[PDB]
Amino acid sequence: GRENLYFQGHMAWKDCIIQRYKDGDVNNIYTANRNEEITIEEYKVFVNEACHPYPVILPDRSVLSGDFTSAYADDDESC
Repeated sequence: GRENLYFQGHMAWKDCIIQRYKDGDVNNIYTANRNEEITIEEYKVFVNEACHPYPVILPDRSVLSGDFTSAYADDDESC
């Protein structure tokens, strides 16, 4: 963790993380609950329970890739 935005220590993100690839490179980072519709540039996207956005391709042919935020932002869980 470093200083860009003030999030160091703990970081409550959603269940699923949706990376928006624009032109073959990761442009934006989105996140959604399992079974949740987000919106990306007025395109609404439903993320399934296993963290996968639908549809995966946008009208721009932006590539969406969903994974669990668990293995991304993680959010250091208090024990």
